[PDB]
Amino acid sequence: PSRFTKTRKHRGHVSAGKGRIGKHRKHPGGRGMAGGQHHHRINMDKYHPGYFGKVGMRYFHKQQAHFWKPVLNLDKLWTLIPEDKRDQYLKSASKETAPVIDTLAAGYGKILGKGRIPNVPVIVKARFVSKLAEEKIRAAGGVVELIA
Amino acid sequence: AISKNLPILKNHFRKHWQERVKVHFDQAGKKVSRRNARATRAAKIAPRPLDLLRPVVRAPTVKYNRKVRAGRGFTLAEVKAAGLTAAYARTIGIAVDHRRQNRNQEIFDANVQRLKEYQSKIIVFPRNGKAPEAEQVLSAAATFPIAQPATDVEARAVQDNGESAFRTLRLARSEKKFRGIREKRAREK
RNA sequence: CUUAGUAACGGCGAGUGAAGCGGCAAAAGCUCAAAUUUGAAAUCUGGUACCUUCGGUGCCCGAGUUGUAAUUUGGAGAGGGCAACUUUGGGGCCGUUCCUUGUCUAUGUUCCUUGGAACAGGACGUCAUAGAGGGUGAGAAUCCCGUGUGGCGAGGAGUGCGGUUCUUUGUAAAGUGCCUUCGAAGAGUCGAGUUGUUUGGGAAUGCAGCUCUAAGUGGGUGGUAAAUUCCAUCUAAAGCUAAAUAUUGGCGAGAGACCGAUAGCGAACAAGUACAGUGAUGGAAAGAUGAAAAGAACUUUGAAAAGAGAGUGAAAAAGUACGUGAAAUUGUUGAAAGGGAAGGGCAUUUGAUCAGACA
RNA sequence: GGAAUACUGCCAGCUGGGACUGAGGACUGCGACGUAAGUCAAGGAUGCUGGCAUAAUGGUUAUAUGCCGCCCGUCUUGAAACACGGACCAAGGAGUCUAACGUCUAUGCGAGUGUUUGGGUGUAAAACCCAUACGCGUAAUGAAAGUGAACGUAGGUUGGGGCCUCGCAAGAGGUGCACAAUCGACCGAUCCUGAUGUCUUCGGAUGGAUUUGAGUAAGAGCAUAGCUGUUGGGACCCGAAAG
RNA sequence: GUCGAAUUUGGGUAUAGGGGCGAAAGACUAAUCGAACCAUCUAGUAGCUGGUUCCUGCCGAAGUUUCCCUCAGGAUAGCAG
RNA sequence: AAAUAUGUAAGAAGUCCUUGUUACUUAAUUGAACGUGGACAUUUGAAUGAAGAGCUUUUAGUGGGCCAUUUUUGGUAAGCAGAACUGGCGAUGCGGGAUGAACCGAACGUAGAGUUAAGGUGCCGGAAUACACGCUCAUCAGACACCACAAAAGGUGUUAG
RNA sequence: GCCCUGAAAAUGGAUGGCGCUCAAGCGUGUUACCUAUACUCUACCGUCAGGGUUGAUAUGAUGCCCUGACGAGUAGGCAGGCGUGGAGGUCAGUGACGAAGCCUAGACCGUAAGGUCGGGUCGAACGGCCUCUAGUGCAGAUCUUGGUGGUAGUAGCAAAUAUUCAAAUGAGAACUUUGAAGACUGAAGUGGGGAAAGGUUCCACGUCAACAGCAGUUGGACGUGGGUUAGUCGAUCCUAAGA
RNA sequence: GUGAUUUCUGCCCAGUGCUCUGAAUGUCAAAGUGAAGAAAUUCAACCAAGCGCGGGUAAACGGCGGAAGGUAGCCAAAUGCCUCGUCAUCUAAUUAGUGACGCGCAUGAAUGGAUUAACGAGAUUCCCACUGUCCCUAUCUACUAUCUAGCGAAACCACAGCCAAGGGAACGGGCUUGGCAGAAUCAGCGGGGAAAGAAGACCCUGUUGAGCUUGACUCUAGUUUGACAUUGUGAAG
RNA sequence: GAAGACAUUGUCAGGUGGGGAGUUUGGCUGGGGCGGCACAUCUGUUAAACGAUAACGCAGAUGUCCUAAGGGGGGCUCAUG
RNA sequence: GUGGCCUAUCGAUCCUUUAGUCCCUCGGAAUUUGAGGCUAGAGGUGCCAGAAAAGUUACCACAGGGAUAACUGGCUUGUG
RNA sequence: GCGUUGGAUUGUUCACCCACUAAUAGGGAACGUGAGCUGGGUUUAGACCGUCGUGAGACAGGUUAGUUUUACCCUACUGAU
Ligand SMILES: [Cl-]
Ligand SMILES: [Cl-]
Ligand SMILES: [Cl-]
Ligand SMILES: [Cl-]
Ligand SMILES: [Cl-]
Ligand SMILES: [Cl-]
Ligand SMILES: [Cl-]
Ligand SMILES: [Cl-]
Ligand SMILES: [Cl-]
Ligand SMILES: [Cl-]
Ligand SMILES: [Mg+2]
Ligand SMILES: [Mg+2]
Ligand SMILES: [Mg+2]
Ligand SMILES: [Mg+2]
Ligand SMILES: [Mg+2]
Ligand SMILES: [Mg+2]
Ligand SMILES: [Mg+2]
Ligand SMILES: [Mg+2]
Ligand SMILES: [Mg+2]
Ligand SMILES: [Mg+2]
Ligand SMILES: [Mg+2]
Ligand SMILES: [Mg+2]
Ligand SMILES: [Mg+2]
Ligand SMILES: [Mg+2]
Ligand SMILES: [Mg+2]
Ligand SMILES: [Mg+2]
Ligand SMILES: [Mg+2]
Ligand SMILES: [Mg+2]
Ligand SMILES: [Mg+2]
Ligand SMILES: [Mg+2]
Ligand SMILES: [Mg+2]
Ligand SMILES: [Mg+2]
Ligand SMILES: [Mg+2]
Ligand SMILES: [Mg+2]
Ligand SMILES: [Mg+2]
Ligand SMILES: [Mg+2]
Ligand SMILES: [Mg+2]
Ligand SMILES: [Mg+2]
Ligand SMILES: [Mg+2]
Ligand SMILES: [Mg+2]
Ligand SMILES: [Mg+2]
Ligand SMILES: [Mg+2]
Ligand SMILES: [Mg+2]
Ligand SMILES: [Mg+2]
Ligand SMILES: [Mg+2]
Ligand SMILES: [Mg+2]
Ligand SMILES: [Mg+2]
Ligand SMILES: [Mg+2]
Ligand SMILES: [Mg+2]
Ligand SMILES: [Mg+2]
Ligand SMILES: [Mg+2]
Ligand SMILES: [Mg+2]
Ligand SMILES: [Mg+2]
Ligand SMILES: [Mg+2]
Ligand SMILES: [Mg+2]
Ligand SMILES: [Mg+2]
Ligand SMILES: [Mg+2]
Ligand SMILES: [Mg+2]
Ligand SMILES: [Mg+2]
Ligand SMILES: [Mg+2]
Ligand SMILES: [Mg+2]
Ligand SMILES: [Mg+2]
Ligand SMILES: [Mg+2]
Ligand SMILES: [Mg+2]
Ligand SMILES: [Mg+2]
Ligand SMILES: [Mg+2]
Ligand SMILES: [Mg+2]
Ligand SMILES: [Mg+2]
Ligand SMILES: [Mg+2]
Ligand SMILES: [Mg+2]
Ligand SMILES: [Mg+2]
Ligand SMILES: [Mg+2]
Ligand SMILES: [Mg+2]
Ligand SMILES: [Mg+2]
Ligand SMILES: [Mg+2]
Ligand SMILES: [Mg+2]
Ligand SMILES: [Mg+2]
Ligand SMILES: [Mg+2]
Ligand SMILES: [Mg+2]
Ligand SMILES: [Mg+2]
Ligand SMILES: [Mg+2]
Ligand SMILES: [Mg+2]
Ligand SMILES: [Mg+2]
Ligand SMILES: [Mg+2]
Ligand SMILES: [Mg+2]
Ligand SMILES: [Mg+2]
Ligand SMILES: [Mg+2]
Ligand SMILES: [Mg+2]
Ligand SMILES: [Mg+2]
Ligand SMILES: [Mg+2]
Ligand SMILES: [Mg+2]
Ligand SMILES: [Mg+2]
Ligand SMILES: [Mg+2]
Ligand SMILES: [Mg+2]
Ligand SMILES: [Mg+2]
Ligand SMILES: [Mg+2]
Ligand SMILES: [Mg+2]
Ligand SMILES: [Mg+2]
Ligand SMILES: [Mg+2]
Ligand SMILES: [Mg+2]
Repeated sequence: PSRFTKTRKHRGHVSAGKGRIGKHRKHPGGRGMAGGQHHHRINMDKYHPGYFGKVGMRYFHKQQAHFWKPVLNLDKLWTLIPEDKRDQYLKSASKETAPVIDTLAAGYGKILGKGRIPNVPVIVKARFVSKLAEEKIRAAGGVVELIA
Repeated sequence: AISKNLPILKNHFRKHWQERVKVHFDQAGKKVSRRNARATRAAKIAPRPLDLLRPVVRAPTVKYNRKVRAGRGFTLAEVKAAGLTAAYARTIGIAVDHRRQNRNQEIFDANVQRLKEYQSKIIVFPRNGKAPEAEQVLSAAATFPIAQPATDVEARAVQDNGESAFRTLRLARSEKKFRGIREKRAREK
């Protein structure tokens, strides 16, 4: 709202806060990103290193859908089971009663192993898995099934 | 023009953009117009359901292929397996698409079942014109919804053969990468 | 809506910048060319006579075989053979749907005070699916028009369809099974080189000029040029088609935390007017007496304009130089000061003027 | 030889005259004088008395007298300037809105968060209700192919508010979140080592390196609103010679 | 000054803006000419000049460093809230 | 070889006694670095002070300066040009220097009383035509820092040496 | 040492002025006295800091109260407030028995932005408080539009030889009409007709507010009417440069 | 291009242009042709005009010293710096004028040299006549100004209007210290108001322009040259 | 009648092209210009005994040179008288 | 001993090119050319933190500048 | 105190001569004095010459032609009520 701005406070003060000497002119120093290598170099070399130049190799006609692969860590693996059913599976850790978790149906592509899971067998279906993630799942008595 | 530690901005407003500003003041008005248009169309088309039956198809691309959605129309093969012709199917409230093909038995069987259930749940008034007055159902999608097919049972026995899933993925990448060079060396010998 | 200020383009500087998928609104499909009707141009403009006149029938010329109809458009489909059942078409009238219109459908002007005027204040009532809005001598649900809810008419469009009724269309038309033989599909065009332009399109995205100019298990595309081998996907060089979309113009409506006569459109007014320019063009200013002219009879002074009285009105401190009537600036009257400016600050004298408490 | 006086200094020695001030508003404190009761100049004025009760005091205003006072605004090291604008008055007259953002603050919910593209509904541009997606966040690092975060009470050490034990207290010991410094461990990149096994060139286990990253190490974000700041826009307002 | 001619002049007609016309002055082309007038692009851009509208309270500067076709301007560090 | 300026130190993150780790180092349990345990409390290691100390984010204006004392370069010199440290003006009124951006004194909320600063006390003008010892007579006397100027050389003018 | 010579500039002139001679001059010493927004004490305003106090039965714990210190300021920053158009809520607010506006060397409150009251004028709407919102505050921009001054009854109303007497008319005559007189244009005219251009200015009657830079009874002014007659004059036809 | 007549127009083709029935094996585009490669492609040969080379050309641009070195003429000339050059003449006295002189800063031959009767609102010097130009002012006429009746603007204006000195943005109407200072006014007057008229046309600055010029940078209409198409038919070397 | 697959016309390629178009034509600086470089650097001094410190201050220098004139070791001692 | 006894002797992005690694990519799947990336140098900006750039205006224009020259005045007085 | 001149050439300040004279002294007042004049010079635009430049053009070199506006206000001064 206008009634709380400093423009109201500047009424009757001549310079409106812009100073008498320097004044408020149109475009001192240029417009936009002008002079990025000549008179604005210091502000570009710091706060923005890497701006000028090219590095990698081009890729014509990129499609982001080819690179879709959301990651899920082991410490959040049990959140894919409904809360009402988590407790019974945890207390009944045994074979032939191992819950099946289909991570692809939850919108995940690759399973990473970061945290620690309870010592409960579980059948985990995923498209991709890291080496460490598979070892921890097998250490708890579970198995990993590859799907497509 | 460049000062302080601020992100680089790219605001594309160097053309005569103010001449091409569109504000949707009629957002509420168009909603009333669409609702009025749907109401008057339903009264015009008798007890017809205002929409055509649609098949279930698999979405393309690896990102979205885990889901099924509604397609444009049933294929000629699907219509024929249901026991009627394409021309009669169009006049009865069924969408027909001639350019879609059947290559998956699961999709083909499901769409055949949809057509059979649709025929058993509709009444076709005779051309004589007696026209018994039946209540109009405004939607066929709600009457015949689309459900994601079942994938696996809730719980199952653990079956580990001693192999490594990570090792299997690594070997699959290696075989594809060196298939061309291995064939050339074998052929040259 | 998102993808996305992303892939990419760019003195790779300044800057620029799409598309596939996903959700949603709206949904609708199709037809020519290329085939011998060949046991019968089966097609059509026009003229003329009559008739049920957005047309029909008879007859006569003409067009047309250098190809007019029927039949078939790639999803197919066609020529033969076999066995089967399933389904009608074209008009009247009465209603309905829509639009353009007319008419009907509640309740106080009852008392007191102020006022020129009651539509104000106070008291006592009524209606309400009507206390939106406007008018009437000041703030009116109940005085008037309307408003709300319903009823009753009049004139057309469109065949969308709800009932009835007159015509059998027709040895007509369409759909479906199986066998066999076939299955015509668009050229100075695709494509290629080069030049110019353009695009996010980068050994070249589209477009155009010139040169070259194809094929039929072919051809195009698959975002890095090329040779070789595969795969995937469509079918160009011919055509039609509602809705979802756009709209500072036109016509008909409803609105606003918009402007309130130097504002708002240039224009609230005989405004694109008066006026200027040879011309193209340029382009103003300007709203308010009162409820009602009741717009001042008559007398008197003056050549007259007018003045002074009288009168009208609630008010001439409303008189067609008219509501309210600020400032700059001016006249008269009253008070005060003033020896080459005036004005100001602190303090008190003098003059004028004034509030507070008399508890 | 014995005094006096001057000069300088000290007294919790006494006493006269004058001026300005009276803040506070029951009691509470420290003391003094007293055998006692009590009193007092002891944490801020009371007592007595007169005149007038209105323009008398006082306010306002005009004028007179003493002293003082150069024209405002603006650029500038420096303006009363022989620097520029301003004869006078009325009305109008200049940091705005928008897209995308930084810091900070308030609010809702929270490993999630965002109902309003759209649908439902309505007393109809309001209010109320809702599915699926999508955005951002929850994983980083490489040009890329790609790989992907626990030896351990999610580590050790130093400093740490608060809490716990003992203690009259002072202190001592225990535990120590946030945060600060440092040494390690883990993930990606780079440079090396090259095990069991082999489509004999594939595979890359294990152990290292004054190298490197906008990382991990019991999550903090998403949405709305506000001041301030940034960029593109006519962009605080008025102004070129041109094209 | 000139005044019977390269004379003066009416009307008709032709040449139009990077064009015309010029016994040539950059002269003239409707009081406009070293490139006319009119409308639009256009609120063209300006590191340059001018202006920038109420009160009180608290804090309170800089004309210096480095880089810039930088020297009437910016970025940067400092001083300030 | 000064004066003025200038680096570091004056304790708990310290000192001492004993002995644990290593792939570094040594002829060598030699050393180096980092630790376990024990002993030493705030006259705990000079003075004075400390409207508390430490830390983070964000952003305004400014980037023409000028003056005075001292140091100092160019120039005959300049109210000239250019540096060094500090204090000022700019951004600041108030008392004093008649007058003045910078000098002297002193920095400012509104008032009363008292006392002073720099500068003054014949009159203008508030305050001694005070006191005391001398010097000076100008036919162009003299009179108060910054400051608004005077020299070389002379006089049996007068005074002291 | 003091004084003197050395010692010459232009409007009249400056120990600040008057003036001062055992000074009111110069050097030096001792006292008294004068006065800054500085110092000391006190009151009051505000700011900052450290503290006290929820126990009902009385209203602001953003309240009340105790203690100490401090107060210059351009560019600039932040904070608390005043005023304006419009919007939601509320005061069952004010008003034709006078709302708003305007005038008022009349009164009161606030440091101030401002607020309140009385009197006069006036005639129909308007305000307090809690919140929302902005096209929200002017002395300046050779600012925009409109209005008005001083200058000032001033500059001026002086080219083209020149007017005078009487009567008539009229409220009014240097300027109208008639008569008389004196003059000028002097036939390349101040005469008599036309081409362009203007458009009723032509003529009569009525008539003077404005216009004819004095005047006006007059007029190319104002009001109301009247008036342009072609077989032979032109256009029309022809062709010129050209279109 | 030069600019009546008369008289005369010298030398230079190295440079820059212009031009040529001149020379050939320099430089050289696209298309075409050859080799290599699986192809994209690469390399090589050939190769138009122009350029280069050779000749011509000055009444083409221009030059004329210490490619040719200023010839005929002419001059302190509208061209000479030094310079008011030196001599003569003109005057009492001449930076003027004229006639001569010439190592001429820097004269010169159709970028025309020299000379010329007639003509000129052209630029200069002297002489006669003439005169208020002057010594040295005086007087007259008309219309103004002036006063009255009527009519009636504008420029300009921060506030205003007496000086001397001082200090000050280094030249005050205001400030400081002194001189002083008496209503209301009329005709004149040009000392001052750094008077008025215009955002300095000079100068500098700006990463502001425009007119004009040129082997500045980058292009272009036109034109020229080659290739392909339009484009067929018959014979020979 | 002339002329003839040549002219012409169309598309590319080379040359020519101030006739025309667009644009540019540094900075510091006792004004600017000319000159100079104090514009990127080095030694001594100005510089006021830490460090830092200006002027178109003073006296000079740099855009190179070297397979040794680089690295190690050994032996030896120079100018001058 | 990681060039010259010490104090100077020199150069970004884009592009090109070379060496190294023979590693990554050409996105329907392969082989071979070609192209594109990764790491380290060279080709240069001397206005040396690095635009690609000739004159003239006496026909002239605009924004400004007393930050800055051509008159007085003021300070200075070498010179006169 | 009082005077300090008349002329030839030059736009000239300056300078240089002739002559008279008691003498022909030097200066200031915004280098006194342009709403007092004049406009010869310098210093707009036209034109000629020399040298310089390829050229447009340059020349503190020579030559010729080239608009000099307003007072009625205040003060000062001169006179007048
Ligand atoms: Cl504020
Ligand atoms: Cl390309
Ligand atoms: Cl309208
Ligand atoms: Cl016009
Ligand atoms: Cl007084
Ligand atoms: Cl990687
Ligand atoms: Cl035209
Ligand atoms: Cl107040
Ligand atoms: Cl007189
Ligand atoms: Cl030149
Ligand atoms: Mg301020
Ligand atoms: Mg300003
Ligand atoms: Mg600025
Ligand atoms: Mg601005
Ligand atoms: Mg640069
Ligand atoms: Mg574009
Ligand atoms: Mg185009
Ligand atoms: Mg590219
Ligand atoms: Mg490519
Ligand atoms: Mg179409
Ligand atoms: Mg209007
Ligand atoms: Mg009325
Ligand atoms: Mg009234
Ligand atoms: Mg009125
Ligand atoms: Mg008034
Ligand atoms: Mg009194
Ligand atoms: Mg007074
Ligand atoms: Mg006085
Ligand atoms: Mg005074
Ligand atoms: Mg200045
Ligand atoms: Mg000022
Ligand atoms: Mg100015
Ligand atoms: Mg002015
Ligand atoms: Mg206003
Ligand atoms: Mg305003
Ligand atoms: Mg804003
Ligand atoms: Mg341009
Ligand atoms: Mg003629
Ligand atoms: Mg000319
Ligand atoms: Mg603007
Ligand atoms: Mg403009
Ligand atoms: Mg302060
Ligand atoms: Mg400036
Ligand atoms: Mg500046
Ligand atoms: Mg200076
Ligand atoms: Mg300043
Ligand atoms: Mg003094
Ligand atoms: Mg006294
Ligand atoms: Mg004395
Ligand atoms: Mg005081
Ligand atoms: Mg203070
Ligand atoms: Mg303050
Ligand atoms: Mg009232
Ligand atoms: Mg008044
Ligand atoms: Mg009314
Ligand atoms: Mg406004
Ligand atoms: Mg105003
Ligand atoms: Mg102002
Ligand atoms: Mg004005
Ligand atoms: Mg007159
Ligand atoms: Mg007069
Ligand atoms: Mg006259
Ligand atoms: Mg006359
Ligand atoms: Mg005559
Ligand atoms: Mg006569
Ligand atoms: Mg007439
Ligand atoms: Mg008149
Ligand atoms: Mg009259
Ligand atoms: Mg008339
Ligand atoms: Mg001749
Ligand atoms: Mg000569
Ligand atoms: Mg001669
Ligand atoms: Mg010749
Ligand atoms: Mg004076
Ligand atoms: Mg002076
Ligand atoms: Mg003045
Ligand atoms: Mg004075
Ligand atoms: Mg005085
Ligand atoms: Mg005069
Ligand atoms: Mg004057
Ligand atoms: Mg100017
Ligand atoms: Mg100008
Ligand atoms: Mg610059
Ligand atoms: Mg230009
Ligand atoms: Mg062609
Ligand atoms: Mg050009
Ligand atoms: Mg320069
Ligand atoms: Mg040092
Ligand atoms: Mg060596
Ligand atoms: Mg591909
Ligand atoms: Mg540089
Ligand atoms: Mg460059
Ligand atoms: Mg100056
Ligand atoms: Mg001398
Ligand atoms: Mg003079
Ligand atoms: Mg003059
Ligand atoms: Mg004068
Ligand atoms: Mg004058
Ligand atoms: Mg002249
Ligand atoms: Mg000239």
